[PDB]
Amino acid sequence: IIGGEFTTIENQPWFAAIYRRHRGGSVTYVCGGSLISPCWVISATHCFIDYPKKEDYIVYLGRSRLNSNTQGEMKFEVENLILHKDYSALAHHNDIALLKIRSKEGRCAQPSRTIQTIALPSMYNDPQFGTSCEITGFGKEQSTDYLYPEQLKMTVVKLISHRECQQPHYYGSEVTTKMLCAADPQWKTDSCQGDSGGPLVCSLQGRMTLTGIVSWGRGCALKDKPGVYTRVSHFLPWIRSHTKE
Amino acid sequence: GACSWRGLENHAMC
Repeated sequence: IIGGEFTTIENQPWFAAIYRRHRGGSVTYVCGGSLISPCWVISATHCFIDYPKKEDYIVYLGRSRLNSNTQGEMKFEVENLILHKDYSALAHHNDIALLKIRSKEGRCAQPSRTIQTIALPSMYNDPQFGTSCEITGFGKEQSTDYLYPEQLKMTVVKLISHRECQQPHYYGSEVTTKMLCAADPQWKTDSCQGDSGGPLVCSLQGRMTLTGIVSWGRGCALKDKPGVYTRVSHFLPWIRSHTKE
Repeated sequence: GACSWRGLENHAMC
């Protein structure tokens, strides 16, 4: 997250931190995700496409820090890694993935002060352009940074119309109706590398809702180059069927 | 480069 503010998991308790174990034993951060039911985390396909083996991954819930334990956190193996069959690839189409989570003890997520689910939107129901939404992740704080922040961050961006995002000087044909663009009016805050898979959350008629999933963008916090998010309200049947797997 | 952008995390070429 470029700009914005440091936060803790109490302020985004559906946030899932996803890591990959390497040959040799080392573990690295991959992407964010969102807990949508006790056994299911939703994320982005692009995070996993090069290493689609479920055994490689570790998922944490209730975690506020990248490389240290947070009191009350839970650790999970990935029981099933489901990628969207129509994925294509910088402007990724159908960039959505599901992770079924199971602990070494064979259990799913147990809700607590630091672990909660996020509601899915109603079908084809999105907030109007100009609406403020929040994004959360452990991604870079500056485009030129080598390291990820150690502490979770969040910021606020505003929804951009498909009409505006389709302009040549924005993204042109790269952005489809199954995607949502969001940015800061001064381009001063944005998601960045390592924020992929994480939640874009808007209040849709009073309730917090998973509007989008961090997917792609050209650079970070650059003029005329918004963040692009998978439009969750356009994938409800896909989510519905695959969460029975 | 592209390997430093959203969309290319956990990629073989990066």
